[PDB]
Amino acid sequence: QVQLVQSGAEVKKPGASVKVSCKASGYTFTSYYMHWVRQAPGQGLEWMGIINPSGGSTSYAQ
Amino acid sequence: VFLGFLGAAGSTMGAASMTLTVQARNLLSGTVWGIKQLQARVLAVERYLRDQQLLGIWGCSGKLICCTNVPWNSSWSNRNLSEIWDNMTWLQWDKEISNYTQIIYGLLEESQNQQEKNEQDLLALD
Amino acid sequence: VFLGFLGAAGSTMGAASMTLTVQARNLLSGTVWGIKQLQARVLAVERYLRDQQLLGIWGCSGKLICCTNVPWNSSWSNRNLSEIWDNMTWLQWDKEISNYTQIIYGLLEESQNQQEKNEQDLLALD
Amino acid sequence: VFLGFLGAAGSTMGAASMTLTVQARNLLSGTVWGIKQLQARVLAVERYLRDQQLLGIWGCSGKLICCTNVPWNSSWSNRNLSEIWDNMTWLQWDKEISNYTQIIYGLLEESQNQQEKNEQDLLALD
Amino acid sequence: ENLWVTVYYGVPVWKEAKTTLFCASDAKAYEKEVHNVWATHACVPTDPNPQEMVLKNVTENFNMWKNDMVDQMHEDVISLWDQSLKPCVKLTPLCVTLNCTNATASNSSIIEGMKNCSFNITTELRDKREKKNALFYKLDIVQLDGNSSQYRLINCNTSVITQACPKVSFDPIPIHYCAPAGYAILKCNNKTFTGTGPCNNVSTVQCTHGIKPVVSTQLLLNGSLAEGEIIIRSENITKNVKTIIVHLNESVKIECTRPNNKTRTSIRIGPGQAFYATGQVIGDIREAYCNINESKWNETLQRVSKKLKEYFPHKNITFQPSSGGDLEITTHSFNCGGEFFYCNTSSLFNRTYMANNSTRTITIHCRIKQIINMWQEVGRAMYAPPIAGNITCISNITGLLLTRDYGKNNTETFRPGGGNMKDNWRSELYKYKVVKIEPLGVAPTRCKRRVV
Amino acid sequence: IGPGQAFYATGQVIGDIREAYCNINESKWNETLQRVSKKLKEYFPHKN
Amino acid sequence: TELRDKREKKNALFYKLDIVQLDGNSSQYRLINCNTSVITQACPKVSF
Repeated sequence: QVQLVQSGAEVKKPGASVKVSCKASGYTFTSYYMHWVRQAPGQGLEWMGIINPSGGSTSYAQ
Repeated sequence: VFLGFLGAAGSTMGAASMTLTVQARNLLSGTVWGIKQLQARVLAVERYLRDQQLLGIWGCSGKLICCTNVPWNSSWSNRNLSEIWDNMTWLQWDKEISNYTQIIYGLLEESQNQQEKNEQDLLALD
Repeated sequence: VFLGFLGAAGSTMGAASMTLTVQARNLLSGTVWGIKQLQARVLAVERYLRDQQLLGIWGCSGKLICCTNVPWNSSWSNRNLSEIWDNMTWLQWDKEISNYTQIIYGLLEESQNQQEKNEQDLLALD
Repeated sequence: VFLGFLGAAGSTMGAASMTLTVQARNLLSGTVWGIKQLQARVLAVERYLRDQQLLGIWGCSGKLICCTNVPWNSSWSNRNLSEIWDNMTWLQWDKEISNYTQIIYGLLEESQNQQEKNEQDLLALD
Repeated sequence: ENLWVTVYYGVPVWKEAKTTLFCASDAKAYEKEVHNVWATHACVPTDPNPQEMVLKNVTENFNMWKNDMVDQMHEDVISLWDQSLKPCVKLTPLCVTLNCTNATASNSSIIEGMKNCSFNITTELRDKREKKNALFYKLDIVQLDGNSSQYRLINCNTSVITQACPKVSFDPIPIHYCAPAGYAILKCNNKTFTGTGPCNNVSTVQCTHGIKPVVSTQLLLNGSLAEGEIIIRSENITKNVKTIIVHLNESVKIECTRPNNKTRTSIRIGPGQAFYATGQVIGDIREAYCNINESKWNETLQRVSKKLKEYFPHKNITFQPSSGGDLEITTHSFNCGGEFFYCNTSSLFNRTYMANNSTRTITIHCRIKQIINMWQEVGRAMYAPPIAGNITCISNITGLLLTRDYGKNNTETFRPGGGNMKDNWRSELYKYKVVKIEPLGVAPTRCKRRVV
Repeated sequence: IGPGQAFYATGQVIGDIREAYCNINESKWNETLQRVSKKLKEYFPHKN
Repeated sequence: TELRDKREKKNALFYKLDIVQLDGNSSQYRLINCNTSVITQACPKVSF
């Protein structure tokens, strides 16, 4: 019963900030790492970063 | 072939002895309620050892089938068994001789002790 | 000398059999978490008895080294062993013949049952 | 007759050996405090098996009385025992020879291993 | 020729297996009649004798990343910490609205939230209450989500906070492990062993040496030292790894202190219950700190870099300070004197290296905390009474827990990591494997059995 | 209630009201009981 | 709740078979078993 749930978002003006999130279950939250990735229509895939929910620290692509 | 227990069971003695190694071996295979799992396992072990020790006391520790020198008599059960040995079979037999097990075991102990004394005297005279 | 376990271990079979009595004897030497101490001790006892019973089933209950009448053959492992018996040694041997233990044990049971029948007929004819 | 334990006890060795089967058999007969009942039962079983295994190591697994080939000597206790065997008796004997049990057992192991090797060579030459 | 089956019992053969290991302890008892220590470690058979047997011609594989005993060390540590609070007073009656003005604070480190924090407590007869106050350290006090004059204990609206009994204060006790009959523990006598592959010097023991249940992040302290040079242990599948373990062959002494002097006070709760908190503080104010020798710190890191580049044999090495997270993962955490310290180590890892003793003391600044959400669990917070007077503490530094990150260029970037308590225990249990013995087996022989 | 404790209870009810109920097929209910009666009378082999 | 110091007026829906009139004014009610026994709730995780 592993599931991930995401909320939607609006269109922002340039210079603005956005907050997005993801809820997950079916596995202990603090027992694994989570990744965020990005892709735009017509483009390939990029990796953005990793967060360790156990603690914790982060690491990001430059 | 795993026959579990009591596979034969309905057979003649003939015939039934063919599986003595099956029942002999399947006998050793074994939150606070778990205390009972340990108690059950301890009981299985203690019961096994008591029977194994008794065969040793009678001189039959190494065998499933053992022949001794206590004579059979008519003060016990009364069957000629020329056919009945191979037609009765085991449950009925124990019921027929149920009043003598406490007697026969006593004879088996006496016979083995006498033989042990005889062996010691014969070796001493070597 | 207390050699504990697995003292030799790196030796040839020669040679390694010299300590069978060491490993045979060191094997019996054994707040709610204490329930595990009892469970571990029960497991050590049950495992010991299962192996001891099996040697009895095969007719070797009294010995660390026991010779029987099941012939060796080439459908099993394939080594002449004129040198290799004393150059291999035990871990490698079990790996080489790891696919036959479930076969050999079956032969040992059959051989012992046949011998027991032969003994009973010979005594009956006395 | 249930003599329990230590029935004789005050007797000569003669004489005392007559009840070896009594003490051998009465030895296997066995809210959170109940954990101790299981611990006590486990200890009784482990101690029994250790002694039974040792008799096996010395070649006496099937007997209450067993004769072997380690010679008696004077570096141990010093009694002629022509009368004293049947006049001492057991408690006093163990005290008199209390400093040698750790020595004698070592001799018993060596003797049995030599005999096992001799048997294997004789069978190999068959 | 004419071979027959013979059976042997007592063959020195073994297999890897999962089992239960038991603790063993030292000769000296705790002697406080404490169920989580005296009845848990002091009543355990003591002084097992590690009469190691070395085996000629034995080769065995030792995997220190994956084994069946690190997890047991983890469970034993958790069990003790849960049991230690079993008989101790809960602080539920204390989770009341606090009125802490800090009107009498004499320092910026105090006035943030510590002095005369008051409350209304009902005691001892249920019928009457009194106004009491005490000193609490600021990291454990939070503003009530209302008027700024009102305060709450940091964890009391979500979990239970309990205090500790003086008798259960727990310092390290080395725990030795022993195998049950039928099992044996093998050691790998290889001074250059990195945690994987075969060892050609195998020996067995009846017990391991003792390992202390010490918990820290970033730095490994009080442990054994490497026999040769610094050994860096890592995984060898992908380079995307979680932990790099650096084991030093020389210790670095670290001296820490809490220079002020505290008065202990006590607020009664009831019939055998009292709350411990800080009273008058003596007498001037100095921050907690730790001292490190400069030449040893720099030499040690240069040597670590020299070995670290073996795993990354290309461009240079850059170290960086903590990037974020809660305090246990960003500071150096330890419990000297019974109080918990959170030292700022960000000044210590700003060095760069490139291809081609008691002097100039390096000092760092430390903070302390009382309510600890321990590494072992959530929902059950532990409090801690203040220790009266000052605190002094000396320990030895034996290793580092490092992780990796992205650099701004083509060089490698490393920084301190931690929180995985298993990586502390895995740094000492790397030498042991447990196997089972299976003494029965068969072989051919020139022997037949007589029928007669 | 407190630090890890809460009481669960009903809030707003949607949206019209119907009673709880259960549905049984008629012919099966009647056939089954007729067959039970046929066997039940074996223990009571007399009147209806 | 949650700090011992303050209380609030709350309400909820309960089914009628579990609510009894207080043996006093008819406007006052009590939980059906709470004057004689302990009533506990169940954890979602132990629904069986």
